[PDB]
Amino acid sequence: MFSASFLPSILVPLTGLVFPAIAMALLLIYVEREDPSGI
Amino acid sequence: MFSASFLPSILVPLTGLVFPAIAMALLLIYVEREDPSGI
Amino acid sequence: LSGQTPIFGGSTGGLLTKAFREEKYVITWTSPKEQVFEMPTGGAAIMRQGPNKLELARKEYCIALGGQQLRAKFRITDYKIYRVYPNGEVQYLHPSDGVFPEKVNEGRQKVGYVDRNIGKNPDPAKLKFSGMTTYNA
Amino acid sequence: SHSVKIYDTCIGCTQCVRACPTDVLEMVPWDGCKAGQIAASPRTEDCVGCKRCETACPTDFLSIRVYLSNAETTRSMGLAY
Amino acid sequence: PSRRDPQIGNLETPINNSSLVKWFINNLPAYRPGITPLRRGLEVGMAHGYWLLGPFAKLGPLRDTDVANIAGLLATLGMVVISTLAVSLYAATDPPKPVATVTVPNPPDTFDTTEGWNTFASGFLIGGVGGAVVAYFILANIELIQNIFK
Amino acid sequence: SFEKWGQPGHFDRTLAKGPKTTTWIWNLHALAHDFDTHTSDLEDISRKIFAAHFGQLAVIFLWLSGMEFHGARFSNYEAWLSDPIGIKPSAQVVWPIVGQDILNADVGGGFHGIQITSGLFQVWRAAGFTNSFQLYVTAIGGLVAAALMLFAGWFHYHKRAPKLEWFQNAESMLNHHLAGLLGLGCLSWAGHQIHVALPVNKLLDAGVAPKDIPLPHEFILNNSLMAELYPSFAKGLTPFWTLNWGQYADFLTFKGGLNPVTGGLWLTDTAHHHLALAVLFIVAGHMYRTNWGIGHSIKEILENHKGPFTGDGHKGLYENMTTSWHAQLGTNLAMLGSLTIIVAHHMYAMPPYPYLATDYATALSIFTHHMWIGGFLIVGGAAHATIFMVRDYDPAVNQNNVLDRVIRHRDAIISHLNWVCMFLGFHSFGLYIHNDTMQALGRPQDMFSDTAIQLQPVFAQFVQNIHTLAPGSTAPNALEPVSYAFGGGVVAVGGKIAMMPIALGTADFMIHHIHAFQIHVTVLILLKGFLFARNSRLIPDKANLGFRFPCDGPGRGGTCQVSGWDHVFLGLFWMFNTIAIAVYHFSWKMQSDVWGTIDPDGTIAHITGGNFAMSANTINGWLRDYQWAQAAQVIQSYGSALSAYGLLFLGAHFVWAFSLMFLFSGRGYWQELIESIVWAHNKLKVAPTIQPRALSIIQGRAVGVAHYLLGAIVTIWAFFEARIISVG
Amino acid sequence: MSISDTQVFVALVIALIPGVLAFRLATELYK
Ligand SMILES: CC1=C(/C=C/C(C)=C/C=C/C(C)=C/C=C/C=C(C)/C=C/C=C(C)/C=C/C2=C(C)CCCC2(C)C)C(C)(C)CCC1
Ligand SMILES: CC1=C(C/C=C(\C)CCC[C@H](C)CCC[C@H](C)CCCC(C)C)C(=O)c2ccccc2C1=O
Ligand code: SF4
Ligand code: SF4
Repeated sequence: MFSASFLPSILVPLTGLVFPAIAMALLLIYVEREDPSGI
Repeated sequence: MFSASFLPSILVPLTGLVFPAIAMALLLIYVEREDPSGI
Repeated sequence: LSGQTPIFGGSTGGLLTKAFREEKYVITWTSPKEQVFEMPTGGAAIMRQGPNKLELARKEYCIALGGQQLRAKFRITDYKIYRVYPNGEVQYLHPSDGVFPEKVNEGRQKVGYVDRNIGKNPDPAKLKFSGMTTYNA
Repeated sequence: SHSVKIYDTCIGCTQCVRACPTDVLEMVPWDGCKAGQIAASPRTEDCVGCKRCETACPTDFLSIRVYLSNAETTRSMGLAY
Repeated sequence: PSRRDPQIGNLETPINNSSLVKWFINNLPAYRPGITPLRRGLEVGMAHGYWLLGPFAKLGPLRDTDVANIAGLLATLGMVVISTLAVSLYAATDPPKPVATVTVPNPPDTFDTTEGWNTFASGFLIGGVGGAVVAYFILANIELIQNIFK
Repeated sequence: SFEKWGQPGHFDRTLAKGPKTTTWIWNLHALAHDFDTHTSDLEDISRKIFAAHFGQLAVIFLWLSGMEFHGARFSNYEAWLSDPIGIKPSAQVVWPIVGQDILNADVGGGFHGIQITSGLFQVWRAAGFTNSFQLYVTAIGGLVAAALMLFAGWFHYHKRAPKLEWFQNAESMLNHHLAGLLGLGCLSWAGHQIHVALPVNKLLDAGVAPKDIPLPHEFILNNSLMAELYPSFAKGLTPFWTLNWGQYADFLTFKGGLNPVTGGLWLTDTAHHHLALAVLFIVAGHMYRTNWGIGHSIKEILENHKGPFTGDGHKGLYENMTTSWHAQLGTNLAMLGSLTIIVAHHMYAMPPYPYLATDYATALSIFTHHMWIGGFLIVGGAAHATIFMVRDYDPAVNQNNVLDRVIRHRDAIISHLNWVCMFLGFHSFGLYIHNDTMQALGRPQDMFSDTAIQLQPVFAQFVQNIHTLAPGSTAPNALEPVSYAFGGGVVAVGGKIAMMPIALGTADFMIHHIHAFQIHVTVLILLKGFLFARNSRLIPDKANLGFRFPCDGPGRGGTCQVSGWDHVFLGLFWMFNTIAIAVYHFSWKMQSDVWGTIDPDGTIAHITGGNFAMSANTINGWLRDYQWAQAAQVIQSYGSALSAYGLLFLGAHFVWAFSLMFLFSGRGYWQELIESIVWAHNKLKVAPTIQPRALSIIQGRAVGVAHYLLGAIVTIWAFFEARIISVG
Repeated sequence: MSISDTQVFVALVIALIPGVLAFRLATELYK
């Protein structure tokens, strides 16, 4: 490769998969919140 | 070694560790006892 | 007990869990003037008008303020102190003499005494296998 | 808490009652000397052990003493916590 | 603007009353409602036994020997055992002032009771063992990524 | 007019009556200067301070002129002139009687005496001093100026004393001092330098007949020899009239490094340095507002800087800085202390005098002296800060200010502080003793140096690196790096090192970290006394009662040592530890891998042999590999002509133990023993009328700590003095 | 030529200044 380290090998999956996962999970539980508070 | 058996191999840990353990546990529960009985 | 407290932002020398579950002390007095002053838990504040509720965890701070601060500087001599139980019971611990005189009354509390010279004093040399001390005559 | 001890040498200047910050003294009526009111300890339970009082007693062999006991508590130990 | 009185020994600094932090702290298994003390113990054991084996796995005196994996496993096993012992005896002597100091706006839960503590310790034991074995499995095949070689 | 001295207690009304007991003596030496404890007036105070300052300056002039005079009539300077290498300077010739006759410090040329180490001749190798008669005149001038300004103090106190508004013009104060004092003195000294210093320095390259070299009068109006060198220095060509300065590239240059023909740096850089500083802080010191209706209203600047976290900013701070004095005292003391220790930490990499790195005796003496003074007085700065807190404050002018905002949340600060101290403390020392055990346990692979478990301070290495290649780009008009410990070539002269790059491996880590550790705990103690000065969580009468008092009775258990200066007691113990191990570290490294001898290949054969990479990792090694070398001669370093000075290191231990005696013991015991001796004396009719009374516990604590410090510092200076004599 | 750990550096300059600055500029408008 080049003078950088492994990083481009494994830093895509978490951004590709797990961060979307928590994003949509938090989002869904957000769109059902009680009243009148919400985070 | 000598004419004795394994004993000096493993008889220190229980005296070293577990007997102090029960000692201090029993002691602590003793120093909090109710009234007027205590063992 | 008045719904008012001197002007004071805040600090970290406040109360603990021992305070609102074992005891609180209370002190009140009459300050028709509002003057900046100090407090024993660190920091300064400025008093309020008329009734002035200062609630605290110990006793000696109220005594120090009443003696060294209030009447020694600002001449206010009608502060009352109380001891608040964990449930709400209050004890008029002081003034046990009303006017804070510390020496005047027509009759006072009379129980016990010792008016005895010390050269002649009971000793463990004599008092043996008892539970008392030199407080005999 | 601790124990307090009174004697006869109280001249009655009453510098101790103005020194103790713990409200454990009062001048009860006496007759013997010109004092007519001798100091005593009605409220021992708030004793602190500072014994600033006898340092304020001017009498030769200062008239008050404090026998420093052993039955201490949160009050006698004086903790804000 | 203190919690209830500006003269109390507490401050409204934007680190102990920030909305982000309060949401992040409330939903932790120590406080998030709608669960049993059992699950609390299970999850805490899972987490801790899942991370508390590396700190001596390749760090122990057997660091570079060809066995140290199961060595660290046994070590953390004994560790979680004695931790459960400690918390259990604490429960055994627990009930002076049977409370916990409350600063979260609400009380945490009815988790504050002796037998509750005992059940919590049991679940802790189970989850800790579980986290231990699962971490040992993740770490077992050194080639876990070499087969992927990504 | 002499009817007035022998009336003691003239300043106090209480102790003026009579000496009842011995106590009356003690306080006599205790309240002779705090005249803030005499009245409420201030003009008198200020006048006293002025006169005292004048007296201190007078003794300054006296001692410096006398030291000169000794340097003129009893010092082998003018013989050491022609050779500063093969001769070791000396002074204070020994008086030939019984006891001091073998102590003739003969330093070649038959000159006996005492081989001194203070490097004044080094100044006298830069000032270009030929004959001792001019020096005689110099001492005469110093002493007459001393007497002159002393007379001036007498006059300005007894005849014409200044008024009160004369105090608080800090604006004109800063302007006058900053500009006139510093800039004019510095530029005058630079003018002296260029006219005389570098000329004779030139003339000290090859034996150019020093006394035969002309005198300054031969250069005041004689520009011919001044036109020999520096063609632009004909007169000056005076191109400053033409704004052109390119001609002056002769003397006013920028080299920045070691000059291997002087034992120090290139003096031209120092001259241009002084010029630049002079004009720079001249135009600086021209800042503040004064009598021409132009300038900063400085009491409004601090009003402006406030904000959300600030509260109300720096409002209301000048009443503190002018109405009270102890404040100024404390802050200036702290700043001076810090400045002094950086000076110490500074002048062993950039020697600013001739023959400094080549002279391996004066260096660490100067270093350690200044370093000790630094701490020894910054603690006093903190003490005066505390005394301000107890003496001067205000509940009114201190509402919510950046000052008050900490005294309200002190507990969090100090708790987190304690946290940090504990962390660093064992994180360092327990790690150390862990490695100790491992080495003693046949487990050497568990050590922590390069040959074992790793840790490397990359930050220092990278900063030193980015310092190495500085010139050219960051410093285009610059020739060599600023020093040679960061990077460059190993600069030297003879078989004797001047400066080589210093290596930071593994052992640096824990050393610097325990430095930080002790500094943290020191701050902890001092700041703790600072905040908890007026009111504690148990004692709400501290400021209501004082700051110098022993205790408050056996209430709450014990309460002894609850004042503040006992806090500074503990603090001074700790700073003793700090500076002691600091000087240990410095001396050992700069004798282990910086200093030694040299071969024709530049081969630096250091004194010890790089012992840190070998033993400065375990405790038992630290005693072995340091004090074995630091004493193995002092045992036998006596017993001949230039050895007879049996040093009082053998003697200091006694004062140390006698010290610790005072600490551990109460006083009532001594009082009763005193009463028994009094009984006996009274039986034999010799009872002293003035009834002796034992020391007060604070007095005893003070004398104990004093003797402790004295013994320790005497011991250590004896140590490394003899150690350098074994190599210098 | 090309670069080194200095790229971990330029990564480090992010996630404090731009990261939480943008975080605040987002959460200002009351989700
Ligand atoms: C550190 C130290 C030291 C030292 C010190 C010093 C070194 C100082 C310096 C000082 C200086 C160095 C000073 C100087 C000064 C100067 C000045 C200040 C000047 C001024 C000037 C002027 C003022 C001018 C005038 C004029 C003239 C002359 C002519 C005409 C014009 C006119 C008028 C302008 C000692 C050892 C002691 C001690 C220890 C420490
Ligand atoms: C010894 C001692 C005394 C006794 C010391 C007293 C009573 C001082 C008496 C005055 C001294 C003895 C005069 C000093 C005499 C000169 C020092 C001259 C003698 C020569 C010597 C230098 C050899 C105390 O009173 C005391 C109090 C509190 C804590 C510790 C101690 C303590 O350690
Ligand atoms: S004990 Fe002292 S203060 Fe109290 S009445 Fe007697 S003399 Fe007065
Ligand atoms: S210590 Fe002395 S002053 Fe304090 S309460 Fe007891 S008797 Fe009174």
